Amino acid sequence: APMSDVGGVLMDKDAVYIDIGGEGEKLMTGLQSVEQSIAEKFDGVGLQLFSNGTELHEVA
Amino acid sequence: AKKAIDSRIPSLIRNGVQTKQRSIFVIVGDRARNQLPNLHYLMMSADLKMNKSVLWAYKKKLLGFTSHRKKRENKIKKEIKRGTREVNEMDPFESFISNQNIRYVYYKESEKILGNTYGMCILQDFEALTPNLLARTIETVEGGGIVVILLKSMSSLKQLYTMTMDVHARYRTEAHGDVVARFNERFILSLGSNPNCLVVDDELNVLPLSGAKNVKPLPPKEDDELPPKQLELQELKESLEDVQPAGSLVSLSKTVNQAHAILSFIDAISEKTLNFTVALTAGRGRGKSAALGISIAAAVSHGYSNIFVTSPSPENLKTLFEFIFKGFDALGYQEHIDYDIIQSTNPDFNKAIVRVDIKRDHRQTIQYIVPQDHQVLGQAELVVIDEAAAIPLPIVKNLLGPYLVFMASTINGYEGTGRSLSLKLIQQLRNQNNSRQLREISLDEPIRYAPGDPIEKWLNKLLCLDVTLIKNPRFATRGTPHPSQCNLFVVNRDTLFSYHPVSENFLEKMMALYVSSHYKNSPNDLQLMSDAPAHKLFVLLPPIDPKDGGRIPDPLCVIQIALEGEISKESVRNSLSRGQRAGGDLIPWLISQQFQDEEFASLSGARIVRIATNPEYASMGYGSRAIELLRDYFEGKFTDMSEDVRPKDYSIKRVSDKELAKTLPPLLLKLSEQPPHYLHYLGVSYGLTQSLHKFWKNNSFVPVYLRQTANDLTGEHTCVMLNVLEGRESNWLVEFAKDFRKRFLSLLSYDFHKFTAVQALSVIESSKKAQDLSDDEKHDNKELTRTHLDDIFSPFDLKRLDSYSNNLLDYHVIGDMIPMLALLYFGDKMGDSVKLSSVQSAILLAIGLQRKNIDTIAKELNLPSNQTIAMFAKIMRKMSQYF
RNA sequence: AUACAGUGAAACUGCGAACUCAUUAAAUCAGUUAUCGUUUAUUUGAUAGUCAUGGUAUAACUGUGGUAA
RNA sequence: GAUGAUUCAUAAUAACUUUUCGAAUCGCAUGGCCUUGUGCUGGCGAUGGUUCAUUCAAAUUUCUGCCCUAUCAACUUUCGAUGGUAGGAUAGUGGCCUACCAUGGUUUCAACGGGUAACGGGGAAUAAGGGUUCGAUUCCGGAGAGGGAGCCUGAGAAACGGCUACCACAUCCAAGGAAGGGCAGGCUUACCCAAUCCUAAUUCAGGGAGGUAGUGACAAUAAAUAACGAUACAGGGCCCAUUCGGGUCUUGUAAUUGGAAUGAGUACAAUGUAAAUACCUUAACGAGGAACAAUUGGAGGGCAAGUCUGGUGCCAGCAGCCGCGGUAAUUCCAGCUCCAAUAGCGUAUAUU
Repeated sequence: APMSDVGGVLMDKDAVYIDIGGEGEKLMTGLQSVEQSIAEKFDGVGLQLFSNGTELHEVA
Repeated sequence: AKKAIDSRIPSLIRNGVQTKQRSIFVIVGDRARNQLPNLHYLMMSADLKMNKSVLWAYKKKLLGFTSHRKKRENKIKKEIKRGTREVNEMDPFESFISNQNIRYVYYKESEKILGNTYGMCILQDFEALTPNLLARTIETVEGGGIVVILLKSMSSLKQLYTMTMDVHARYRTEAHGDVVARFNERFILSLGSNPNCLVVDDELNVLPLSGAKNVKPLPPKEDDELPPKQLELQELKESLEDVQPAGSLVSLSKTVNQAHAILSFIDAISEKTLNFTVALTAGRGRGKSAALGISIAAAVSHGYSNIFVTSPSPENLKTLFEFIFKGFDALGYQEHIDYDIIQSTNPDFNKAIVRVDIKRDHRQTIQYIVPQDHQVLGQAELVVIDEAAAIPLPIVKNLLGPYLVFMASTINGYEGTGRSLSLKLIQQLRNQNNSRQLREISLDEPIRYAPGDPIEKWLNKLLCLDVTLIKNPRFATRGTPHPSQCNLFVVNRDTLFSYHPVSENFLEKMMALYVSSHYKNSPNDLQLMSDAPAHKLFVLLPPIDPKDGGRIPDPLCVIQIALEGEISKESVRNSLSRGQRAGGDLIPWLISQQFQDEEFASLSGARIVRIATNPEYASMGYGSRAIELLRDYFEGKFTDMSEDVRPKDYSIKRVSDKELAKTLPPLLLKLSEQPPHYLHYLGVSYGLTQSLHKFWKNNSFVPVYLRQTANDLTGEHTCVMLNVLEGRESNWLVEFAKDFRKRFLSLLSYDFHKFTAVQALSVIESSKKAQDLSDDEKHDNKELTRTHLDDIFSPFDLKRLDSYSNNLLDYHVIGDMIPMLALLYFGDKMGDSVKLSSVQSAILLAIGLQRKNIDTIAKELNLPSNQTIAMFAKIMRKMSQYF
């Protein structure tokens, strides 16, 4: 039944509606609230080649 | 009630369906199994032609349910009797398991699913993910499919949280010296780099740490619009419809690379020339077996009576068999009518198809043959050598001959021994073309999914499979640096696998060196070097130039070290406390088995897992220099004598549970920064080749063991060599070398009979190196007593020896007299009275210890047989003078 | 309830658990005996002289695991 | 010592046994002595156990009885047939079986054989409390519980149970293995042990034995669909007969009007029953268009600025939901008249 609800999924146009059905929940809410991406964080983070040397943020 | 899910999820699935690209979801929480049916039904509503099959890979136990139908329905009926369930009600998860076609597989049994293709894949347990399992499952997922990873572990969730809050920070809590999941951390970081990855919770809320978070729904596709590769397939199919009868097979080909390879093979068969060779090298999933099946069908259509196919085992070859069968069906051949199948009478082949007989027209045979067998190849028209990289190299060299050769090799295969032996086999192909003509075709277009698949690209980047060695223009311009100018540096593994792009490029170069160096590899080697506490990584660098200006350096040599000995025992005890002990020491156990020695358990040592040098640089001495620098580092010369220097622990800041409740380390480190522990010896365990044995002999290692029977894949016996560091007693090494020398003199009779005498004397000299390096001269070979001589040799046997010394008798009488005499000479108990030449001693060992025929020995020496007989006569004349 | 003592899951123990398809006229069936020719769980009536208390082996139950089952 | 009768009961003597059994048990009472020992032993009951009898069965056994037929005269030793001796077997008699030994046993009075629609017969069975011979009940006889074969547990089974091998189906699987045995329907439910009775350690539990209820016009039942009046108006109503005519006399009215009656129904209760339905009883409502709206068939007209056909004007025939406007438009042969059966009433075909 594609037009009708089967299970929980219901499709109207391009939208899909699905029924829903402590510290971990809090940190999941923190993950949802976080908008920054780990690739862009890698862009910020630099790396040292040796013990005492010029730290490079990105590869040349 | 009804919650509108995020628009990115259906957009991602439908984009994957439209572009024939796979997608990956990571569901975090307890209700991930509840969210699976939604993803599968979104797949099927996007694509009706999509494959329905689901794959479920789990480690130990299923997540909250069972796979047995009777057990499930019995539990449901008992729940009906208790009354907790309505008579006709089903959880959508339960209906998903009941209705859908799911193949359940363990992590260990990932070998079985290799042939199959699945619409959806579900990796239940994240913490046990290995690169081999990951590659094996993702290759099975077809285009447009979904790979779901379930994160239900609180520790993994906390690692993910800390890592995304701070990429620098890592979560390692209550962790002593043990396994640290650096590979899993690198996986989690790479998920943000992946363009087709969404990380969602159990309520299908999108976590913005994913790479696909800025995904947009594609415009709806046009039916007139087709991919350009499929358009070239249409053009090749038009040319195939013009052609006959090979056109049906060309249409059966799924890629243009398949079509080009098939046309090259058909051109070879149409030439029907014995000196022609076609070498097909393919990626995994590119239908090399399909191309060879079309090759066999085309040869049958041309009318080839003799088809010999060889492979290490027919389980590499059944795929070729059904591909051949559908080629036969396309031509017009039918089972039980015009062709018959005779399966294996051998039970170890598991009833594999060994014989294929074709009755229409002339008699035609397609037969599977053993790779080591080559004498039956004298009446061979067309031979397909499948997985010739997996076939040992001298076997291939013997296998070459005047017949049509179709070689199959797997470049960039998931097993890295495939691609490394493919590079060596490419070198041997360039040797082979220098006589017989050779044409090489390569396949890199996947049939299951679209080319340029983001998931395949991310997987190759993660596992470093597609890493290829490249010559350095800067090093070429500066010239080859001097090995004394070169220096050794420890690689910090945490910042090596911290997934920073500079470290990624450096790791790519080291993996390229690793694969291009050794011919045996596996994807699990990466997880081994990342997550093993005992393992350390060393790199040899060119001297640092100011003109580089902080540029990334290119490694020259790579050293992997595993610490095996008494220092590993405290970690093994911790592993036994936490369950399994994951194979700590190899050389201590092997030495304990071969030699009853309690002291070797107390001794601590380091085993070199792999030395890696660049193949482009030839005879640079970089490997030997690296071994010398490593030996000096373990002795302590690079280590500073003053202990006033701080330890400077460069471990990454480990977030604790209390820290959750409430700056990268250097990639390369100088040797003086870390002081190594007190290590007593160095060891290597390697397949015995002449070049490697010479290399370790020049590095002054001493053999203590040689494996009785060679490995099936390599064909070379395993040898163990030890080297004692200075300041440590070498008496145990001398005793081990002496007993190994006696064992080798005995074992030259059986399974070493195929060694050359030159390599045998090389092994004996490497054993005698320990006695030479021994400072004490008290131990020496006892002189042979006259009573002992009369015991071991008859007096009339000595008269016969003197008679053949006067040349009265023949060779066939003195043949009894030979072997015991050779054992005396190579045991050196007879003394230094008679000195033989190197060639003469090689002859004596070949006749006596190796039991070889003089014709074979003369063929090996490339010397006249009469000259060898005269040399042996001179040898025994010196023997008769000594007696 | 300073052995248990109320009510009692599981378990051990004991008792019970004796529709379809084919058509034979001394066969069946019906009576009639016999059992000085037989077997008895039960019911009923009888019946036995010829250490202040022996030794275990387990279930249910704990736990460690194998299997798709 | 019994018995019509014994080598039976019983009592001995010498032995024999993979040889037994002769309470190491349980709850209600705290008993009576004096010896106050904390000694003696104190009552009601459970569950055991030996043998014999009884009861419940059962197995064999005895004689008496059932169709047609010689277009069926020999049958039996053709699974030994008839006996004898001994043994094996069984719970036990026995050709039940096995050796050995004799030879017999059944009969034209029909042995023996065939057919029997032998869904048969049996006073088997309660009847037919006035159907002419009819009801109702009971025994059918056997075998099987995917199909051959072997085995086991019990007082009682060659078990509707289980086990092994074999043969054939068929199911799940991760392909390594694992488990299984149909009946109803067409051209199947719900309630319950209250009654009746049975089975358990037992009053209590349980019984798809058993009872109750539901969907299921059909063959066919007893009603109702109105009963009493009053007034006004009209002069004709009916019967017979070919016509001519004749016979007869309170009849006609789609006229008005009055109160009374009550069934269908609506519905309160109690009764009823394990519970409920139903039944019995039953307050309160329940008619004028009594719209609380009976059918089914038959006979005969009549009408137009209408239609068709044939003609020796104006006719004849066939017919006519159709006209000329109009569908909120029109109140028109007032809904044309009459007949018969009536919760029934027609047609077709066959047949006396």
